[PDB]
Amino acid sequence: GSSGSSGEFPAQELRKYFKMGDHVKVIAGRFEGDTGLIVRVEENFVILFSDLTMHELKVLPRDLQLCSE
Repeated sequence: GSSGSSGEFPAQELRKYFKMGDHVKVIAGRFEGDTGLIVRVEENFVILFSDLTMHELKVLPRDLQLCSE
């Protein structure tokens, strides 16, 4: 295919559970006010890739919140 945003995703699974590929924001924690995408998830915390610092932020799912959901 050519350059674009919409991809062959015939499966639209909308789940609150922060999953990889989904965007999440930071409401609390040491990064309150930061947002990014989910690159890694763990039973303890969730690692999201920041778009500002271009790094990997480690925060708990209790201080994060999805954007699309």
